[PDB]
Amino acid sequence: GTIGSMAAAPQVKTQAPGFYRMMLGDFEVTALSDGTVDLPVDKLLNQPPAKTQSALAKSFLKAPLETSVNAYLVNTGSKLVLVDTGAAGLFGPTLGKLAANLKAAGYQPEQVDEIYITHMHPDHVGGLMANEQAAFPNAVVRADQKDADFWLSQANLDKAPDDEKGFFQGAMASLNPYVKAGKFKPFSGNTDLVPGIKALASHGHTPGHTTYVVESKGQKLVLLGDLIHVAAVQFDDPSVTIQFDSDSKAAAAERKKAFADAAKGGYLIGAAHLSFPGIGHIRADGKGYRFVPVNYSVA
Amino acid sequence: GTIGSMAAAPQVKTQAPGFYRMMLGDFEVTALSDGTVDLPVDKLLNQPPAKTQSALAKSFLKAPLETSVNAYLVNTGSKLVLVDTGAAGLFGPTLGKLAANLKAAGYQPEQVDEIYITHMHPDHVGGLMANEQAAFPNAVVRADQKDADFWLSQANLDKAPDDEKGFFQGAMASLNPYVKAGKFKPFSGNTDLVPGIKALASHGHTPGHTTYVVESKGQKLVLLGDLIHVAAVQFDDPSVTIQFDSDSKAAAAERKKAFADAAKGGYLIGAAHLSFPGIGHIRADGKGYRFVPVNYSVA
Ligand SMILES: [Mg+2]
Ligand SMILES: [Zn+2]
Ligand SMILES: [Zn+2]
Ligand SMILES: [Zn+2]
Ligand SMILES: [Zn+2]
Repeated sequence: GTIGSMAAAPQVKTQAPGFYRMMLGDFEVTALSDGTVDLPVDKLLNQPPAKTQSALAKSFLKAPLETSVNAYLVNTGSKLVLVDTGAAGLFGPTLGKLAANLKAAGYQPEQVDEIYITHMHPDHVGGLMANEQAAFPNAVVRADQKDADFWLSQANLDKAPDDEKGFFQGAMASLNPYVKAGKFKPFSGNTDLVPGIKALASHGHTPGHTTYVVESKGQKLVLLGDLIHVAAVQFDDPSVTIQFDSDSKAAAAERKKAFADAAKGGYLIGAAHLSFPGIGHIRADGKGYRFVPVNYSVA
Repeated sequence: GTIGSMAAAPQVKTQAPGFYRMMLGDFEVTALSDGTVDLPVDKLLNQPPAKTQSALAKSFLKAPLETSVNAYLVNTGSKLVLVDTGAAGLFGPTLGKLAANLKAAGYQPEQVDEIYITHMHPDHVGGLMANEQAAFPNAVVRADQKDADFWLSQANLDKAPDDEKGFFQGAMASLNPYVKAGKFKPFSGNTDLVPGIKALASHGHTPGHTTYVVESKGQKLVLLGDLIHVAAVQFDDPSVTIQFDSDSKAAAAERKKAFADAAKGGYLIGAAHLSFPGIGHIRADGKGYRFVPVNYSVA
């Protein structure tokens, strides 16, 4: 210890760098942490708090629930693509770790060729911008036209209630460097993006919410964005929606489709708000689903 | 491409540092990865390969199975203690990562006060020695007297079949610096070690296999060593044993007792061969058990 064996070295406390490497056929996937943030999931989920409390207890959890914010880097061998970008400073002092974690993972933001945005919530697009400038100076940003039409519209910002105006302001501030520079390239619905990566519409959580399907050599990873927020509730009961959903009915429907398809297909998913790295399989489990986190692997 | 187009970015491939920080009351726990190693679990498990193949498929796995090798650092404030040490180079080129991961975690070997060994298999004690020297030059090493007297006895080496002689050679070489320097301190069965950490006999896997029970401010973590090897088989069916067990009957009995106790108590377990970081809760699930990995947390 510091003093004989009577006093240990001080506790270091800090977490390991938030990146996780996973091969997927010929492709290299790097899950990137933006950090975590506590969520009042009792208030946010669209069911009685008592039910949320019972469900959290089953999983040895309590509200407020420390919730991951993840993004996913894909190096296809010919392109470097990033799926989502975290919050930068749009959502409190515990997020915005992605820039540091990308560097820790061995890449620089100049190397990113394209960025695919699941949806234009602040915890997905915030990381696009630092000091009025593009954080990724060479990237083309792609998102669904229905999200661009909704979140980048001054009319919508103007009629939004005061506590929602921030989400539009954040989207505009985040996507503007790219739009001005001719590096925002929308798509409409299901779209081939770069070989091995496709946009799959999963509209509901937002109007243009998009899933990204990544596949190489028979190995498939479906990046689901915000089709789930609270694993301890919404695997067992996928019908439970959340206040953050623009269209709760559509959001539930999309989640159920995605879970059913993953169960049937036996492929990996990655989800922005599953515990970091947020990657795993899904199996059916009666009326709900069971998440099977990916086995730890090292090259 | 256009003039001076750069080649596409090569894949980095290297994994993030294998450490995971977790607070346990006043104590800081650092799970340390020694790497992974593939195991032919279809052959090693004491049931027909078909049943193992079926179980693995259910969890989207297949043999050979990439198996984590974990150790656990605990900073109690008055002591820095390390539970197991990985393999160094005793079990191939994919292990022995503990030393680098300890450094990444913010500690040096010379800071470690005591080392508690669950059992003297190579993948638990190899990390004690480098260059015929103590890798941890201030530490007292502790293990069950029954394990010391089994593995560190020349008669048992010389009776062992050729393919098992390595385990005794490795144990002897790993412990020798400490034994020579008077820094190996055995215990016999259930023992208080330092405030907040106790040895709990869990004999079977080896003659002196020991569980370490860590507790602070009502928060308990039970470090189970090798009570489990193949989560995808042995949680659903704790009766299935493995060729690595010295006494398979006792091993199965100890595994069942520990799972039942953890389910009842609702406390955390950490296990050497559960996917890194190997920390979670256990709940009863019909005739077997379900592991609930800890939620990703960042200070
Ligand atoms: Mg289930
Ligand atoms: Zn969202
Ligand atoms: Zn989100
Ligand atoms: Zn063992
Ligand atoms: Zn072992």
